[PDB]
Amino acid sequence: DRLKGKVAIVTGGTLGIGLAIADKFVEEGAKVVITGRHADVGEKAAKSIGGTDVIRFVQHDASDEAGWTKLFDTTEEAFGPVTTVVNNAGIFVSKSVEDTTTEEWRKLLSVNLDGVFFGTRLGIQRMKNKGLGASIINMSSIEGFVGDPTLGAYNASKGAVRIMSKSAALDCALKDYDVRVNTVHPGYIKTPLVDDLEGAEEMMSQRTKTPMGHIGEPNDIAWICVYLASDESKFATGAEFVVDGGYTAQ
Amino acid sequence: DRLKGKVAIVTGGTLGIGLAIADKFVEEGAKVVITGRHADVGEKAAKSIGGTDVIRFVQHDASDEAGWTKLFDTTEEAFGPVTTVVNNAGIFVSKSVEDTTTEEWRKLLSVNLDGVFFGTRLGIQRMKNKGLGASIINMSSIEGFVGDPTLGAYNASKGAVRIMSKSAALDCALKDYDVRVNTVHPGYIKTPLVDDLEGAEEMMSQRTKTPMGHIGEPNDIAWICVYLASDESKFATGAEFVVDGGYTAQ
Amino acid sequence: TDRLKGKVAIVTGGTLGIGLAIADKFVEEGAKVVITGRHADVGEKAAKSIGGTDVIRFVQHDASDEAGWTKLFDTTEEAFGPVTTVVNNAGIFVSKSVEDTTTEEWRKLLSVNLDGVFFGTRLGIQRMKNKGLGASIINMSSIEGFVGDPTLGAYNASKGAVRIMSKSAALDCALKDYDVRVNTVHPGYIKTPLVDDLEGAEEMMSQRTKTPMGHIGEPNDIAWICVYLASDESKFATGAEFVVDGGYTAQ
Amino acid sequence: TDRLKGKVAIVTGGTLGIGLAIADKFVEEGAKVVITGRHADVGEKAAKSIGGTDVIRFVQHDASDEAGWTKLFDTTEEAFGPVTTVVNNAGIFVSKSVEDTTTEEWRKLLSVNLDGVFFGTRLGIQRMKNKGLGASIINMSSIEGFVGDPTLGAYNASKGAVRIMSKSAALDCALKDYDVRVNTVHPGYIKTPLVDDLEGAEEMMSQRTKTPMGHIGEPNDIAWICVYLASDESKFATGAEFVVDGGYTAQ
Ligand SMILES: [Mg+2]
Ligand SMILES: [Mg+2]
Ligand SMILES: [Mg+2]
Ligand SMILES: [Mg+2]
Repeated sequence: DRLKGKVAIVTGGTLGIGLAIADKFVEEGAKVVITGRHADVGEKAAKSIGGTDVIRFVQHDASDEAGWTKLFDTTEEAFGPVTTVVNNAGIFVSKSVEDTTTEEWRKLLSVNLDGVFFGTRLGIQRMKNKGLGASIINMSSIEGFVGDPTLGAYNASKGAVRIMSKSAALDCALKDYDVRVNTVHPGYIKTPLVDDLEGAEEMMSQRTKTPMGHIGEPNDIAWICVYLASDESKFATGAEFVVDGGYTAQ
Repeated sequence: DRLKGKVAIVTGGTLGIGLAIADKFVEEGAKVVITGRHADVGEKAAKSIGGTDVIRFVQHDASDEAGWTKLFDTTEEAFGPVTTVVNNAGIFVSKSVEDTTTEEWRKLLSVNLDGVFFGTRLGIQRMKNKGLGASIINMSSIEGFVGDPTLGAYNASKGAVRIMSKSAALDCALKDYDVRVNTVHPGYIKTPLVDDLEGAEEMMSQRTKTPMGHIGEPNDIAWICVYLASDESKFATGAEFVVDGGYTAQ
Repeated sequence: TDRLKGKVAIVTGGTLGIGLAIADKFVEEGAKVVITGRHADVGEKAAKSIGGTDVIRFVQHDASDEAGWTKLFDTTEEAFGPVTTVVNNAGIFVSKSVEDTTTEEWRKLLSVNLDGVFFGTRLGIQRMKNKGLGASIINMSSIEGFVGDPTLGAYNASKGAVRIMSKSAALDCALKDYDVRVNTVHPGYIKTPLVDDLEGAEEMMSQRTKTPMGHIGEPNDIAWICVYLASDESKFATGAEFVVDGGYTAQ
Repeated sequence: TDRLKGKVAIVTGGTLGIGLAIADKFVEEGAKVVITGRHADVGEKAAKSIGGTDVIRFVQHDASDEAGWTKLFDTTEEAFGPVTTVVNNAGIFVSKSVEDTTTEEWRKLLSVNLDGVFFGTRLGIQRMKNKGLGASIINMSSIEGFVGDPTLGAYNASKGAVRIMSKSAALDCALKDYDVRVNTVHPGYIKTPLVDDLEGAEEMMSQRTKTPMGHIGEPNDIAWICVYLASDESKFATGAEFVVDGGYTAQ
């Protein structure tokens, strides 16, 4: 029981990485609310992990600012005060900066940046000063460290999350809020997105990309998140945790 | 004449750092168009540097997407094809993430992030494949490297610029566009903003902040920009240039 | 429930402070451990303080002793089976500016903090590759592997060397399918016996301009990220840097 | 118009490649320069190839020769006046994995690439502080000070050590108002005589998976960022890293 007593919100927790985070959190004794845009998918994902005594689904788009309040209230009414927020929801656009439409730019940033801001801001307000050993875990990427010529807007969003989380981490530390803020940086992981992009896994598995020569699995990200959520990581804040098969080491 | 033949757009070039960039560019033989929101201020700034044969003002807000096209066309009609873009325009908000209003968040990001995207995207389209030795210089900050508890949105914007510029730099390199993209990261510089924030220069000059014990001057940033604009830096792309009196070294 | 079932770890400088907590929690998680140290009385007592001889043993060794590393691996293998995990934690401190550093101080620090980490990494790769052990080499760097300190010149040099050299080793092992991962851990200020001996040290480290949390860490703070890195939980993490510093490097 | 008026620079390993171009452009910008190298015939010829004895001179010196550094400063001061600029560019290459690195190779590389940079930095601070010279110490790191290379273990270690040790020295000088700045330059792949001797080297380095621009740089590419760092133009830049690598580290 490494997350005994923890109560977590995992955005985009109905598929891939987010689903695995939710799975392993529940396994380690946390109570979890997962969010998603699709109710049928979301309800099924929750039940695949456990009963309503340990996990619940809430239909929510991370860019829905007002919905964030409903998300915290619903999670609190179900499991008690929230202790853990994982801002994992996000979308992918494959365009160069040159080729990015303004509509694409705005759409992606509204989820990947504004959504994380909404979750972090409200997270700090609701969890500070309550002695919860609170932890906000913001999902960046290797794309928050290095550029990719075909991921301009994605790059922008992940670099923004990377540094904005440090700001939040320092404010919470300096004010003795008992809230930690950290970023996780996955490399290429086998997810529904990757499976659906023809040729993606093949390009990602090249040694010039991922030195291990294969892409990761959603559990690879889940376990580092269990670490950051647990009181094991009580001295870790404002830091970057990279799980990428060596992508950024070369 | 280190910028002989260069033609530069400098956004927010009517005050502080941007004004100094424009000054030293003209000094080194470049033709310059500076932009600003205020016509009286802008016209006066241009004339303070030189005549219309070497520098001109164009009234423009960097978040005005359509205006970017007018900005390139006007600069080209005046001086010939643009070779250099310095995305320097930006605003400052002093709020923690916790305390940032959504209106403040959006306003700041629209200039500091969208504006830089607009300039970079159009810059690549207009300067690629023309053999101009083109250079796009995006103004980040030390705030693109480290957090500040009271600069949440600013942090987000500067981290976004930092990584998005790498994406643009790689795309241009891989496609042999003859366009380089780099970021400059000023520490604390004596600017109209700093002069106007009561107590700011004092806090900034603490040895725990800036190891040199004083803040910089706008020319400190101008000279690194002359370097990046010139063909001297033809092998430099996707890199970060920090001029900060030691702020990030500790 | 043991997170380190079947692992066999060598922890250098494991008789005190951070090294001791690493060994403690490693044994707690089902690993067998050999700790090293320069002083036998302290070391043997340290081993017994954690558990029985069936799970933890002491070996007297200076990390700069190249020949001794072979004995360390052989002795550990003979007691517990093939080594799966190496933690290069041993190191010394010198408080001098670059300007004020004697060459004797420079060489002595580097021989332990750099050469010793090299010896352990190199031999670790040779001895653990291709055995399917889920092998993990954990090199102790520091916040001083990221940022300078005006009064820690040689220390900075050693910690930055470890930071990047580990990436080289991580890449070679990955590219060769060696089943060895290499990562660095970067502690901030931790309450250790060294810190306890320096009067006022903890107070200075706890200033918000230094450590934003306003207090320094504890050895267990480093132990738990090392358990993560040692476990198969982290099978996709290699060549990366793990910082646990109370916010020191975030500002 | 000279950007380096009044400067007096020592450039180690300045008889070939990157070091030579640094010295060349330094003299072009009004500095007086002493270049060092291990071989006198090449070195004296290298000095004359740039300019007259009133602006550039050769001194035979191995950067790992600690005692020789004092002679280097004294000889340079006697010819041109107080030294204002030091470029620690000298270094050697070993192509071995960490696993395959002999300790002799490890020690030899580190003695030049690390110890030599230390000797120059330490003495540079002692000799140039408080003289109001606009002093600048420029330490040559590399892309290998940022990222690992599986076949460059010792090189990685040395270049990461230089990267962080320079920050320590930069901080101490800043905090003490020494009027000395310390910075690191990080070349990517550059067309140098070493590269020319390795058949196929340039071709491999020019692959887009390595250098995104699809070609490698030239020594002048490094010379011009060094001119910037040497000049009073960069009076607010210290403890920072300047990367000129054709995009190598951006991906
Ligand atoms: Mg125990
Ligand atoms: Mg700092
Ligand atoms: Mg010449
Ligand atoms: Mg890379």
